[PDB]
Amino acid sequence: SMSVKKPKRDDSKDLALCSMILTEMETHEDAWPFLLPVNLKLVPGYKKVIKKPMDFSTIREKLSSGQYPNLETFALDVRLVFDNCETFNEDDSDIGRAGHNMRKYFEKKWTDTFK
Repeated sequence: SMSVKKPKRDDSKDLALCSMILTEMETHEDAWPFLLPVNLKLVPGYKKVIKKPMDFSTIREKLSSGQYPNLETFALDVRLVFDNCETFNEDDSDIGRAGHNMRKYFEKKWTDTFK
C-alpha cells in the first residue's frame, strides 16, 4: 500500500532472458506449426473460432518493440499459442502433439529461469 513496498525484485535482465527462451523455442524442431500466423484466408474455421490468434513471430515483434509491459504478459502470449493449438487440434495429431511438447518445453525453461 501507499509508502509500504515489498522488497524490489530485479527485473533488469528479464527482456534478455525472455528473448533467450523465445530463441530456444523458435529453434525447436516441433516449432513449425507456431512460427508464423495461421493464414486466415486458407484455414477454414480459424478466424471465427480462435478469438485471439498468436504465434512466435508476433511474440518476437512485440518483445522487440517494447509491447510487453512485464514478464507475465509475455508468458500469457506464449501460453495463448498453445491454448489456441489445443482448441483447434486433436491431441492425436502431429500439430496437437507439437503443441503439448512445446508447452512442456516452455514451462520448464520458465520455471528454471525465474522461480
